[PDB]
Amino acid sequence: MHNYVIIDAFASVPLEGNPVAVFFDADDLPPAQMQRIAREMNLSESTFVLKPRNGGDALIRIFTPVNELPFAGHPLLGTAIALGAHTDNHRLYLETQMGTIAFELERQNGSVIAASMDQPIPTWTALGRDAELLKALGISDSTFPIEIYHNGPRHVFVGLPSIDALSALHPDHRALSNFHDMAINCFAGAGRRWRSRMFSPAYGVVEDAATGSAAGPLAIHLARHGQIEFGQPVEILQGVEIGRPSLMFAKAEGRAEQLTRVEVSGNGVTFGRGTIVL
Amino acid sequence: MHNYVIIDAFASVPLEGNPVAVFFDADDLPPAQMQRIAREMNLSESTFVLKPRNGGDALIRIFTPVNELPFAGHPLLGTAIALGAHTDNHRLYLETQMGTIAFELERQNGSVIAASMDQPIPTWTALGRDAELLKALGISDSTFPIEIYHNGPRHVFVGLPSIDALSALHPDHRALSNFHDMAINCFAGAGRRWRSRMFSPAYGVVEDAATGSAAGPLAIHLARHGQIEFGQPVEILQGVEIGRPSLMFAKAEGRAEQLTRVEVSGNGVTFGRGTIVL
Repeated sequence: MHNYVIIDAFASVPLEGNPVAVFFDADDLPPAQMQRIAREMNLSESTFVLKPRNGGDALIRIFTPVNELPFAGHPLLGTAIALGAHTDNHRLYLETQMGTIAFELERQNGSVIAASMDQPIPTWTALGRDAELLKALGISDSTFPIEIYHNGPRHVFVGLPSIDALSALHPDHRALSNFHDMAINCFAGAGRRWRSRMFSPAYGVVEDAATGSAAGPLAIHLARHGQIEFGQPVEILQGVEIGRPSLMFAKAEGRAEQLTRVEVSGNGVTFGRGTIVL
Repeated sequence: MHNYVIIDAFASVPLEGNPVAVFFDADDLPPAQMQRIAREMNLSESTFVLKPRNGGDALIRIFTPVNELPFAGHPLLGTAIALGAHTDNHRLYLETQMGTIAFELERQNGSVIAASMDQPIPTWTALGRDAELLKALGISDSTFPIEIYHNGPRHVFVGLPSIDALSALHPDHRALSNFHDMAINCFAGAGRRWRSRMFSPAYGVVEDAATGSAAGPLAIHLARHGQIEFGQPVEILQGVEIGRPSLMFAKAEGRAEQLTRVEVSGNGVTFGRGTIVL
């Protein structure tokens, strides 16, 4: 009854990046059933491709094993790459709970290998729990201001003075569980090239492979704090320490006070394909 | 490159019971790759069907997303039901790290709908942390002695005076995380019919749908404590509260001091089928 594909998002090699299951022709599935299927698959998200209701190409609903999400970066990227297999269009308009997200698809010989999305514009403020967070992470201080960004999920950024220092982190995950409804993103790098690790008890992941919705906020954080310019693309490599390398590209256009576009792009690859019995 | 099926073990209806992914013809996969695939699928277990090395029908390796397991009940039951689709034999001998487990397959029109296994004979002793465990569970006392059983995994049993009391449990999962390398199985019932809930921070599950390896130990616990006889089959219904009903049948033959057979059986159903790219 339903076809699905498993896409590793932010990777070009299977078993790298972050998997999402994408279910096609889902209009006959009530959302209670979509939630049960997402629970059954147990991937960080499963998405469901529905007929559009506002002039887009398709309406996408995104579910973790436990709840529906209004926005998620890696699941949406994977969905666009999956759906790109059944269309010839250059651009793909995906309706979500939060509006229609424009995707540019990149192909080779009819195969979609990558896509770029324009993300919701985040907001941000100081976290204001620095000593607590630093203690939990096991370090004394951040490099750049510890700020928390909101674009659906919330992501806090803590900067490390080198990639080695980033890899040496061994956080107190019990201590981190006191930070509700957010993910902790630790980063290090220079110039165009940055490394990240994400930890989130609130979002049910000890350490995440590819935090798509943190990539845009990171490019903003770096530009605001003078490490790159607004409009300069950055490469963010995540998940190396846990053996799930994920490459996210991001760019924040405009200025802090008036952001014009937050672009995030990356590769996607098919890990598997199947059908389910309902 | 590899075919797989998703079997809901201890269920006859898709989305009930406990899913396992079973990968066929896995001899060309090194165990490091099997572990990576199990991580990718993220189901409580994935299993891999290999050529036998000691006169069995097949050698099965069982992986959680994080490690290999020497024995697991629901994954093995699901594997036997999956593999039963590619043989006509009445009995199926599955080699595992811990020896060859004999499965009787039950068919209708060539479809395997159920199977029975003879489990490893458990051992047991008092847990000796009663007040700590009871506090964590949020109740004052158990009905029957709080004993911990070992058959690979470890399972502790805490008895409740009614099914309603079992459903009313709201455990302190942080407090439960102090119980390492075990699962906490709470039960209630009468006669042939029992209800269970399982919680296990050590094994990475907040509440489990079908704890196959606890079913045999529960039948022993009940017979030792005079609620059923040795040799009497019990029906154990798990996972009702979390909307994943799982029906496990168990029987412990012999006597406490000399157990002859610990039989656990149940239904299995295919939820999905697919192929992966490596």
